[PDB]
Amino acid sequence: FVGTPAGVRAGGVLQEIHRDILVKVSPRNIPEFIEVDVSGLEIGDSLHASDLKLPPGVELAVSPEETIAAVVPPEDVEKLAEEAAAEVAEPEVIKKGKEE
Amino acid sequence: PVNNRIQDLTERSDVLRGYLDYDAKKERLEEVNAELEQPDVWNEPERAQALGKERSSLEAVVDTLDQMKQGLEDVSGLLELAVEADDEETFNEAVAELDALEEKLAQLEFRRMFSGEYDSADCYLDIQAGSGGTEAQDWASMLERMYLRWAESRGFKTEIIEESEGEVAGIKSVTIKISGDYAYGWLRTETGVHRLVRKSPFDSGGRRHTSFSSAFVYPEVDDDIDIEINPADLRIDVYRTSGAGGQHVNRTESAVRITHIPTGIVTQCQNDRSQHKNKDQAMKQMKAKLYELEMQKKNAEKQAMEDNKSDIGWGSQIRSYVLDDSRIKDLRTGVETRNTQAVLDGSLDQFIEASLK
Amino acid sequence: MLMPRRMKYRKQQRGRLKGATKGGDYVAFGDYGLVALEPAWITAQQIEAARVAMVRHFRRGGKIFIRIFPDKPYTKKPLEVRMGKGKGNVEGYVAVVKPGRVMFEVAGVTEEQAMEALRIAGHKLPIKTKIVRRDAYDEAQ
RNA sequence: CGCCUCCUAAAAGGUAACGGAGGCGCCCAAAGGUCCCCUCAGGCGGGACGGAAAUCCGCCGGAGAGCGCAAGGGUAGAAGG
RNA sequence: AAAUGUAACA
RNA sequence: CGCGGGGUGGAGCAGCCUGGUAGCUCGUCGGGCUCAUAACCCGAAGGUCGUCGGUUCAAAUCCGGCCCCCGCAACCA
Ligand SMILES: [Mg+2]
Ligand SMILES: [Mg+2]
Ligand SMILES: [Mg+2]
Ligand SMILES: [Mg+2]
Ligand SMILES: [Mg+2]
Ligand SMILES: [Mg+2]
Ligand SMILES: [Mg+2]
Ligand SMILES: [Mg+2]
Ligand SMILES: [Mg+2]
Ligand SMILES: [Mg+2]
Ligand SMILES: [Mg+2]
Ligand SMILES: [Mg+2]
Ligand SMILES: [Mg+2]
Ligand SMILES: [Mg+2]
Ligand SMILES: [Mg+2]
Ligand SMILES: [Mg+2]
Ligand SMILES: [Mg+2]
Ligand SMILES: [Mg+2]
Ligand SMILES: [Mg+2]
Ligand SMILES: [Mg+2]
Ligand SMILES: [Mg+2]
Ligand SMILES: [Mg+2]
Ligand SMILES: [Mg+2]
Ligand SMILES: [Mg+2]
Ligand SMILES: [Mg+2]
Ligand SMILES: [Mg+2]
Ligand SMILES: [Mg+2]
Ligand SMILES: [Mg+2]
Ligand SMILES: [Mg+2]
Ligand SMILES: [Mg+2]
Repeated sequence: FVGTPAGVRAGGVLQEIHRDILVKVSPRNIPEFIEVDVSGLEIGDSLHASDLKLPPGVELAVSPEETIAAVVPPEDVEKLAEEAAAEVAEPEVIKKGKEE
Repeated sequence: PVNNRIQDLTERSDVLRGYLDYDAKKERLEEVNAELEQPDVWNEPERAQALGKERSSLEAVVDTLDQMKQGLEDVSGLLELAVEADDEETFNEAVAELDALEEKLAQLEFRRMFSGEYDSADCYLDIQAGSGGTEAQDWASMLERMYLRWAESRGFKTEIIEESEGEVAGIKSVTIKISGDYAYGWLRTETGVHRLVRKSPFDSGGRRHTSFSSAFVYPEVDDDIDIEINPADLRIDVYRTSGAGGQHVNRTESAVRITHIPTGIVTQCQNDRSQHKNKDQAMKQMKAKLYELEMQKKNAEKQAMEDNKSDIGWGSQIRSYVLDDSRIKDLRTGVETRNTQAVLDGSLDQFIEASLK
Repeated sequence: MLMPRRMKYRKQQRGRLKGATKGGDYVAFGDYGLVALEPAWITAQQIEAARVAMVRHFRRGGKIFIRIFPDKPYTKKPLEVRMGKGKGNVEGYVAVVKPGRVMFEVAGVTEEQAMEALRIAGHKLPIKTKIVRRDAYDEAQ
């Protein structure tokens, strides 16, 4: 993942969903990596296997819809307060019998 | 049209020099610059910190007013330096000037309203009839209308919480939520008994009568009296009951006594047989008794207000609505508008702005 | 805090804590992880205390992944009743944790930060833990 | 407090506790017999009143519908219409 | 068979 | 903790048990009578049926869980 995402500069986190990608390729032809330019990602943008520039002779073996990288908001103490005073509704029990 | 707006920046700035007293604060500023000037003044720095923080407390007055008489005067010479040379950039560059000092003077006008703890909470207006009766209940309804049209012409929300209409004609009392921005600052200088001298319509032969009604104004608090019970301050004793039970009661420590340490409140329970039924119950009773003290505090502060809250009576007042010679006088600052049925429309800005000194 | 939003059954037998984890034994998201060394019921209280400890160490930044979740209702009878008269009331919920499970997992954070945060989080838990970082063994899973 | 379904019950059967959950004390003259014929729910598109859902058209569809009522088992190569 | 009208009459 | 009864406009109650339809009184609002107010007369408005879920084609109503309210019981040592 080449580049520093601009979301990272804004305080975000680069979540590396895939650190490798599945591929059909010749053994004589195995690349060492595949670069991906993530510097354009904000919070919260995402890259997909379709966005992969592939080198010659290598051929994507997952769905291009597969998400590979995303930039997510950070962990923040200013939120703790609301989460502590957040009240939870007690769990509902799924009805059985003449109650469905 | 632009030198009319310098004409006004010199108007709000002069009686701004009146309550601030440039004459009485250019004085005090100098022997604090003198005390703090000799090298022994960081000897008990408590003495020092109050004065160096005072010094800009007075240099946000003295020297800020010192950039208003020089600043405006270098504005009015640069805008004549743009008319007679046809230089329109000397007049955009002496207007970017009038937008900067229109804020240092706006900032110095928040010594009127930025001094009152919470002068921003959505306040409540508590209007009451008074001396006279029917006439004053009429005047009471007139005076709610007056503050309602006021609050609309000022961006507030006209939110009526509680009424009670009078039985002959009018209102005995009303409470409005003035839901708006900085609302308490404006309407706290409206607290008082409004006398209405007037000419009366309910008296048969048409006699001239006086009738009073009040306006009391307060802000909004947390209004939450649900203090949590924390085990750091409860001491719970356990011992035997005092009546029937048998080899039980004798031979079992079923009775509990919970005593809140800082308050001194004690409480027992012996009703049941388990000390945990009793520890349960005494926790309830102990909750409720500190819910009753924290109640007694709040009511105590309320009665302190009530007994310090005028009387809506003769010689207890702040205004004339002598509508038989068309005046409305605020005996407190005190101004004299002659356009009476324009005050009832909501021109209260007049009195308010001059009453915040 | 964490609990199922709804369920087919309110109460659940206690079961048992035999063996190593069924799954979730490898780092799957973040850069480092906190792995359980001994079995326990981890309450939702303990999970939340660990989480808050970690965000409160990161202060701002990073990303925490909680990979266990308390769906098992914990039950207890009212104080000083006798045995019998039905099963106790649901008082809280727990996540069943067995040796080898990656409970928490952090990313977007330096190595000393991750080490320290996961340590402090480990002190909030009723079991011995171990700090791990992502490996090729993890990647190969 | 008797009866039915599921779990606890440790892969035959059976198996307890004031263990965890629900039902029954009816009903149907067709909701029964036998011949013959037919196939669902749902999703997507189209379509006067007309809607999330009335009926209609088309395409996608092994059963997730239905089987009077709890649950389980079974079931369109019918037990369903 | 049916209530009431305060508070500043030269 | 137990048993069983309730929560429905601004207020107090009816409606449930044998499900589809929420009513009465006071109040509130507009109009009249009066010099004016009350009283009276004419017309009008007004309810997430405590919440979550859901029985059924369909719930204020039927059946569970929680939440406040009321009554009773809590004994033998
Ligand atoms: Mg005694
Ligand atoms: Mg003893
Ligand atoms: Mg004893
Ligand atoms: Mg007029
Ligand atoms: Mg057990
Ligand atoms: Mg298991
Ligand atoms: Mg435990
Ligand atoms: Mg337990
Ligand atoms: Mg006992
Ligand atoms: Mg038991
Ligand atoms: Mg229990
Ligand atoms: Mg617990
Ligand atoms: Mg586990
Ligand atoms: Mg530990
Ligand atoms: Mg796997
Ligand atoms: Mg068995
Ligand atoms: Mg079995
Ligand atoms: Mg068996
Ligand atoms: Mg066996
Ligand atoms: Mg046999
Ligand atoms: Mg039964
Ligand atoms: Mg037939
Ligand atoms: Mg036939
Ligand atoms: Mg269809
Ligand atoms: Mg359609
Ligand atoms: Mg249509
Ligand atoms: Mg249609
Ligand atoms: Mg079926
Ligand atoms: Mg049934
Ligand atoms: Mg006896």
